[PDB]
This record gives sequence, C-alpha cells and structure tokens, in this order.
Amino acid sequence: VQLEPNITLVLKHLASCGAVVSAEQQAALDHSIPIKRIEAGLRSLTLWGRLTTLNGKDYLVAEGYNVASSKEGAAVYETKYFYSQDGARWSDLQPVDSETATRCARIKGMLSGDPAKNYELELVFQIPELAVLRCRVDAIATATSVIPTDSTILNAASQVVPNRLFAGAAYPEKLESYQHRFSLPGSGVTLSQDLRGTWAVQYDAFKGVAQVRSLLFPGYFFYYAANELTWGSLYVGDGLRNNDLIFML
Amino acid sequence: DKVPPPAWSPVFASASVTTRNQVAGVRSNRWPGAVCACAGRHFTSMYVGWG
Amino acid sequence: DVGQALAFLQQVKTTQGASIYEGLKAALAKVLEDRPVNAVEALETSVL
Amino acid sequence: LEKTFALIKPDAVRAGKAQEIMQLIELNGFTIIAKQKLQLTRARAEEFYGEHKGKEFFPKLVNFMTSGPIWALVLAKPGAILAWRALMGPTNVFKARAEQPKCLRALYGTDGTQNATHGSDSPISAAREIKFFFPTLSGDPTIYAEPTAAAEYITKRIQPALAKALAALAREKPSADKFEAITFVAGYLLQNNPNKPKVLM
Amino acid sequence: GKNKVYPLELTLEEIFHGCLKKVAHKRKVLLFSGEYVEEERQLTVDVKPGLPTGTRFVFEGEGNKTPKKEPGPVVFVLKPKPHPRFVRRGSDLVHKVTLPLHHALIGTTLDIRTLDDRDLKVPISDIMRPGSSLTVPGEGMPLPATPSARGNLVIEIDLLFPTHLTETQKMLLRSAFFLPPPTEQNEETKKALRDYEAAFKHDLKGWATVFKR
Amino acid sequence: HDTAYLKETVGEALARGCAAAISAQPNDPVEYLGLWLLKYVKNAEVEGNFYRERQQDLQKK
Amino acid sequence: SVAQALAYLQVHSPQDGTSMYDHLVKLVSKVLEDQPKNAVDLLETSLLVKKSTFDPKESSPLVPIPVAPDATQTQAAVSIFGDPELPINPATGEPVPADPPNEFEAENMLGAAAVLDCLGVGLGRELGVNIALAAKRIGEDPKLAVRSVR
Amino acid sequence: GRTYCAFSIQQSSKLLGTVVLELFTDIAPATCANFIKYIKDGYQGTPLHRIVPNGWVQGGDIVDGSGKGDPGFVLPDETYSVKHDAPGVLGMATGGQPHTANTQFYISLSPLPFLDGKRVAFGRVLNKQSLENLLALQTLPTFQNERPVPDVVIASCHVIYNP
Repeated sequence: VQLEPNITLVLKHLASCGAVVSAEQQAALDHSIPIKRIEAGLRSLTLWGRLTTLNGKDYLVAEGYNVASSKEGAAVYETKYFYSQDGARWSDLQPVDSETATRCARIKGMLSGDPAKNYELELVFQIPELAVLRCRVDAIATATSVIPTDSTILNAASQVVPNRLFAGAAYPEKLESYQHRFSLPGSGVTLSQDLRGTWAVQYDAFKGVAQVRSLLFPGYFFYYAANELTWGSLYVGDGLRNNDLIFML
Repeated sequence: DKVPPPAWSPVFASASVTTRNQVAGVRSNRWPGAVCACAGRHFTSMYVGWG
Repeated sequence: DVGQALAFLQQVKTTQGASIYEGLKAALAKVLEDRPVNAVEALETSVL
Repeated sequence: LEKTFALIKPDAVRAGKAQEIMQLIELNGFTIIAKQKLQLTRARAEEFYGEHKGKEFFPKLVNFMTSGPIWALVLAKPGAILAWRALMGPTNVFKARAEQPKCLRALYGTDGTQNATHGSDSPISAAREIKFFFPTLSGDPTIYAEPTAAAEYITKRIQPALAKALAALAREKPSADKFEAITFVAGYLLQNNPNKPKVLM
Repeated sequence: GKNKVYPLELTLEEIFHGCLKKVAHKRKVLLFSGEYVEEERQLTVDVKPGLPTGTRFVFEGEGNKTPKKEPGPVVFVLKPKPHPRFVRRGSDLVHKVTLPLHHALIGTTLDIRTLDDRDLKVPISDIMRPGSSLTVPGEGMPLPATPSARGNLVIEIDLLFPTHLTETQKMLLRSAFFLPPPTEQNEETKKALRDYEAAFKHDLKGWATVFKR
Repeated sequence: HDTAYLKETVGEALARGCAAAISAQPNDPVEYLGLWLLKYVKNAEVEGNFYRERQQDLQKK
Repeated sequence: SVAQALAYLQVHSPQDGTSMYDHLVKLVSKVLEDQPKNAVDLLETSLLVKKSTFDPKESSPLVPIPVAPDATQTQAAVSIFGDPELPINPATGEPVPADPPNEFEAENMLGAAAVLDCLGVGLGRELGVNIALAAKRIGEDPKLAVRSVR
Repeated sequence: GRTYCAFSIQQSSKLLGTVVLELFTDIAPATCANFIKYIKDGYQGTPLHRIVPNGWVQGGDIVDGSGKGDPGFVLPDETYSVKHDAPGVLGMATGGQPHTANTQFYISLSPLPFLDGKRVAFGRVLNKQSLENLLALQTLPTFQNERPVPDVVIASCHVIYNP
C-alpha cells in the first residue's frame, strides 16, 4: 500500500518502546530531510535510527537509496547512510573495507561524541570512530531489516518495487508474515527461518497493530498497523550485540 | 579505549547553547534507560527500558 | 494482409484459455480504464 | 492523428508559468507524447535556428534562446499543428493583445521576440524538429516505409560501407558458423565507417 | 605522410556525461590558380563517458588534397578545459581545498559539488596531517572500459594556519594540548573545566556563538 | 559459390537490421547497424538463460 | 475517443525507453513471425520482448539539467535551528569580526506553546518551537537592536 | 571428439609405415564429409604424387593417379580458419583460383606461413609416429623431379572413432 514509511507515524507508534527523538530535533527533521533528499540523488530517504553516545549528541542516522535490483539470488539496495548530531545539517558515512571491517567488530563499548575519535588495537592500529559507527549500522541492518512479506515484487529488468496491490499479511502475530528486506520476493525465507528465540512479536488484536522486537539486538523495534497498512522500523540505543542470548532466554 | 567510561552522561534538549528555556538532565550508563531531568524547581527521575 | 493477420490471431489460444486477440483487447481495455502510474511496467506487473 | 513540436521559452520559465502552460495545453485537448527540460548551448541554438540564417533578428534571438532552460514538448492531436497554431495566436504579442486577448502571447508574452512559446510551422519542419530534439522518438511510418525511399536510403547511406564489409568477409572467409561471421562484419562496420572516426588512446 | 592535428577542448562535465560534439574542418584543395580554394566540412565526433585525456580521433580521407596524392587523415586530440574545482588525474578527480587549522583539529564537513548535479558533505575523520589527503570512493570520472564503475574523489588538504595568536590564546592552546587524561584529572581540575565550559558556553555573555558584524 | 556462403551466413539477419535501421532513421546508420548486430548476437543466449532460470525456479517451488 | 486512447498509448515513458504502442507493435510482430502452433504465454512473450528490445544508447549533445523545486524557503527555515559557525577570512585564516547576541526581554515561549496546546488553541508545539527559534533569531540580532520580542 | 582416419604407406612390396589423422569435423564439416566419403570409396591405391623435401606430401588423384584433374565433382572453398603453422596439417589442394578443389590433398611437413588464406586445411596428424613416417618418407632413395622413382602406393585406409 504505502511507498515509504513516514517519519511522524514511526515516531508515534514506537514512542511507547522508548524510540523517541528530541522535540527540537523533531522540528529540524521535518525541514532538513527533504533538503538532503534533493541535495543528493536519492528518491527515498528516511530516518534509520538514533545511536546513543557518551555525550548528549546522539548520532541520527538516515538511510536512502536510488536503485534496488536483484543479483545473485538476493535483493540488494544501494543504500547511502548519513549521520548528524542534530537534525539541521547531515554529513555522509563512507563505506569501509574488509580489513577494517574485521578490526572494527572487536571495539566493544559506547561511541564518543566527536566523530574525529580514533581507537587503538593490536604494533598499533588506528581506526576512526566513523568507521566503527558505519560497521555497527551495517551489522544491525544485516540482521534486523524487517519488512512485511510480499510487500515487494519483481518487475521487468529484475528490479524489486513496492507491491501497489498489497492487501496486508494474514496472522500478523506470526513471524511468518515478516521477511528480511534483502530476501527475494519469490523465496519463502522469513523471520521464522532465523533462530527461534531471536525475535519476539506482541500483536494487539483489537487495534490491529503488531510490534516486533529483536532480542539479539535489543535496540531495534518494528511496527505494522494492519488496519491502515503502514509499517516502519527504527533503532535506538547503542549498536552492540547480545552475544549470550542462551542465558537470557 | 583504556579510559573507563563514566556511569552518568549529560543529556540536552537543544543544539544551541543560547536557548532561553532549555531542559537538561543526566542519563545512567550502568542502567540503560534511567534518566533524570531538571528545569528550575521541577526535577524528575524515570526508568524506562529493559531491566 | 491485415485481415490474414487478424484471422491468424483469432485462432491461436493461450495458457489462460482465451485467444491472443481477446486477451490483448482485454488487457488494453483494462489499461485504458485504470490509467496506471507506470503503464509499461504495469502491463507486465498488474494487468496480466 | 498527428504530432507537432513546441517549446516553452525561458521567458515563460523564469516566472514559473511552465506548469500553468502545460495545464492549459492538457485542458485544450492536447497530449504530451514527450517533455524535457533542457538548456541549449550557442552552437546547438544556432543549428536549431538554421532556417533564419543571416537574418537581422538572429543575434538577439540566439542570445535570448540561451539565457535559460526551455521545455521541449511533443503534442499529439488529429489536428495538432493547426490547433496549436490557433492556440498560439499571432506572432506579435502587441498585435495578439488587440486581436485575441485570451492567447498565450497576450497572457505570457512580453515582447516581439519574447512570445514565451515557440511551435512548429509545417509537418516537415515538425518532423525534423522532433527528430532533432528526441532522436529516439519513433514516428512517420509512411514516408520512410516506402519501397523507392528505402531503396534510395540503402543505396546512398548503408551500401557504401556494407559492400566493403561483405567484400572483406568474402576475402577472409571465416568459420561457416553464423555467429563468428556476424561478429566479424559488425566489428568491421563499427571499426571503419565513413561518418564516424577511429578512436585511439 | 603528413597529418593535421587539432586540439579539441572539452569540459569536465562533457567528459563525465558523454558529449556529441560537431566540429568544423577547413579543407584546402590545390588547383591551377596561384591561390588555394578551401571549403568547410562538418564532422561529428562522439566522445564516450570518461575517455582518457589525449584520446586521438582520426578521420581518414579528410585533409588538404594535393593534385597527386590522396589527402591524409586528420587527427583530433582530446584535452580538458580548466575547471574551477576539479582537475582530473587519470580516472579520478582531484580537489584541492584550503582548510582551517581548527577545522582540521576539531573536525568539520567539507562541502563539494560534484560534476554530476549532486552536493556532497564529507566529514573530517581524524586530525588532518600536513600534506595529507582524503578519499571518497565512487565519486570520480567513470571508467572508460565499464560504464558503471567510477574512480574515487581525492581531496588534497592544504592547511590554513591562523596568522596571529594572543598570549592568552597560546596559554589556552597549551592547556588543551597538555590536559591530563580524564582518569588522571584532579577534582579541582574537573571543577575548573566545568566552570570554564559553562562560562564559555554562557547563553548571553559567552563567546561560544556570536553574530558577525 | 561465394554468394551462397554470404547468403546462408549473413544474409538473414542483415535484412532485419536494415529494416530496423530504415524504420528508426538514426543519425549514423552504419554505426546503428553494428550495434544492432551486437545486440542480435547477444540476445540469443540470454533468452535461453531466462528460460533456464524460469524452469529452475518452478522446479525449486 | 479513439484518438485520445491512441495518443495516451503513444505517450513516451522516459525511464523505460518505450511506449505502449511500440511495445504492442513489437509483441504482435514477434507473434506473427513465430506463427506458434502450440499455446502461447502473454507474460513470457512480454518479458522476452522487453529483454530483447534493442536500445541504442548514443550520446546527447546537451548535458542533462536537473528538475527540482526551489529550496530557498526551506533553507532559510533550517538556518534558524543551529547557531551558525562564524566564518573566517581566507586571507588571514582568523574569524571575521562579530558581535555578541543582543540582550532582549521575551517570555517563556516554549511554556506558552505548552499552555496553548494544553488548552486546545494556538498553532501547535511543532510550530511553537519554530516560533521560539525565530524570535531568538530576531532578538539576538545586534544590528536590529530590540528591547522586547513578542 | 572428432572423427579419425588411418592409412598405410607402402613402397615396392615393402611396408613403409602407417599414419593416423584427426578430422576437424567442427570446423569444415562439408570438407570432412567429402574426405570421409572418398576415403570410404576411393584412395585405394592412389600413388603419392608430389613430395617436396621441406614442403608438403601431396597426392590423392582418383581417375588418373598421375596429377591431372578429375571430372564429376568440384568442391567449393569452405573456410579459412586453420592456420598452417605446425607440421602435419592436412588440407585440400585446388587450382590457381578458388572453387576448383578436388580429391587432391596434401599434408604439411613444415610451418607454412604463406599458405594461409589460399588452401583449405581441415585436419591434423595425431601422434609423433605418423609425422616421423612422413619425415622418413622425405628421404627416399631415388625420386625423380618431385615424384618417387618407385610407386609409393596407399596400401590400405579406414575410418575410426566416429560413424
């Protein structure tokens, strides 16, 4: 039904789960989001999430893309990520190479405020904080990107496009009604094929709103209102991973 | 890093330090989701999140 | 000529069970009435 | 059903009346086959205005045509050319205001050269301009698809290179399979042809 | 075996996008008259996106025609016109920006308008060394071989150091450059730092933000 | 003789290419024809590739 | 009627590079060339034609220009949120001469917006934040020396 | 995965050797088919006509067997793809102009840069023994004006590895 999740609806439905933004930052978001969508070539830019930090200047992260094709049996989005301490001015997040991608997963802890911070590892390796910031966003999006099933379909030239005739998913409480965004529409891969205890779903049968929370990544929330057929997701908190999931459950 | 993080971190309500009436507070790092806010004579503490 | 092509098209059937002429006519009528956003993509995506 | 070429000049653009012009065009029964916002350079404008070469108004016309982006549009209607000219109105804005006040020249034009719009005149010029600005836009399947016209085109455009390519293929005599010979002749045609040069680096 | 070589100046935008230039050639044919007679020929050259500098386009059979020998080919050598922002170095662009010292240290976002009609805001990831550089992948000239991949935009940083510094400014710089680690700071040190930060970011009488006159 | 070789080697597709060129009326018919022949030799394998992919997908389902 | 339908079908789609009329002509031509004795598949034929259409992508004499709505108003609206950094003179590298914010007397506009929202009147909290920021911009101007902003 | 054909060389009631050839049935199918048909019905006793020391071993005439052209068929030129660059390359010989080819065949005994583009080559030797047989045949005791003084005659021939 919808073609792009809203910023007001996501911030409204996820307010209960603590996924909220500063009131001043909310006002700046309404103005500077369309500006960044035109300065860059992106045609669909939304707010991916907000990562906390040792200071009060949380990293507001926005994700946008132009083309979304299907190659090697997996739908790939040429996503572009932007970061901003406040909602006024956005900067860009460059991708990182494989050698740094392995040396950034060992830096556990909480990110600092100034994006010009360098961490040290072992000879000494100097890694910028923005590289660490990009790694955590990529790791979270790899395992948590959740969209309703059959919401995207394949057309000619192998492009995944929104299903304009989507009629919603029956039994929204079941995990089989949601799939990863990079899963091909034909493939029957859903959140059920993941680890059994990773995802928990709380569905309000009366108001027709469902909430999906990741236990592997506790800061990720996704909602899906069946009545109005709107879905959106956001991430709050740090981007660390819950390694010892077996003990928690 | 070799510097242990502090247990509490500041939280602001505006990106400008010249706002006339801006609320400010602290946020606990040991227990995530615990916040304290203060504006003049009105102070409050609240814990929302996972225990 | 054109009549030969029309007569040929009225004989060949299709997996859906109708002739190519009737199927294309129905698809064109559906496209004309609906007026989709992207007509060319909608031909292969929705109306067929 | 015919089609004609028409462009919205930069004078009708800088004030943002292009959307209103398109809405009026749609309200008057026309249909936009293709539209494109684009800015001409000096050489492109001079080539486009080739008919009025060496005229007294040519310098000011070409200077004005490249002062801002225009909109290029193709309009389709059974009586497209004459209907577009009637909606166009008189060639002079001052005369248009007196004659038909409810015409695009009176509503948006401000000067004899700044009539805010330009249109085709004759079907041949319209086809030429449509080919000039939209090379990939198909059309005119009757004048081009004629036996004598096709023979004349083949004789004087593709034959001089095709004969040499086929002679080279006959001399070389590659493998009897279709694909290798087709690839060889296509490579020769794209390698040495009269109009295009050879690229070296 | 002589050939006429002509420069062909193209802008960086034309090279990036792929232009279709029409050039005029003055061909001279020798006749019995004492003076020559010449004609103007129109040649269409199709430059592909991101062709390397120095590309030669040769038109065979076009050139001055002596009565006996067939005229030799004419050569067009592709060169780029100067650009206010970017100078190309092979397959990727190079941008030279003058950077403030405090920008280099604290960290700011350089603003670059690409050859394509897109803005770009590239943050400073660390303390920019003197003579160092920054790289933004996938923001340069497209590869001549493949029409999808591009080079990487290179920002060459030339620091702009402040001209004058007062004694109190130097004292503050020394304090900032020799501040102890936060695990070693005294309670008095922390209190003084908090007081100074509050006084510097004072909303009405602080100099954290000011309006230009 | 050699005309038979030419006719049953390049004769069939050349007529279709010439018809496409005269229908399109491009600016460089000689350049248009060559790219047309490259596309003509390219699409023959990809149509079978598409058939194979569709059959494999149906079998997997 | 029929002319309108024909024009609508001949409307050229920019991104796809072809029109309904051209696609239908190509499909019917391919069917006529095939002369299929067995059953056909409209979806299969349409996809195969779409993948087999020749698309000559030649260069264009003019560099593309972008179409985009004006952003001056939105940029001005954004410029009030964050305090602008003081620009420096490139010749000297030092910040340009500036003035401190002007001292003015205004009420608690955020509290006023909260009270209005509680009562059920006013302009809303989202606009109240913008109004407060704009009032701060007006008051802090040293050239526009004001004593009170309301 | 081509067709193979073997034949024996014998001079004056004395067996000189045997040779085996592979036919490029995927390069020159018509020439290969004609060569197989003639080796099935023909080449049974045709003497080796022309023997160049550092050139080629030539022969294979049917109706005359001494170097004149034969009637009843003319083989058109098929394709110039195999390049004469290594010894033991089998091809057909034609007149001074194309589309006059006959049963007359030749086997190269040395790299032949000049012969490409003029003679249709559609076969090759298999092993070193077959090439050494021709190399030894080069140094016959007496051969008069590029023809062996005795009758070097094809003793037998057959086809293998492919119907």
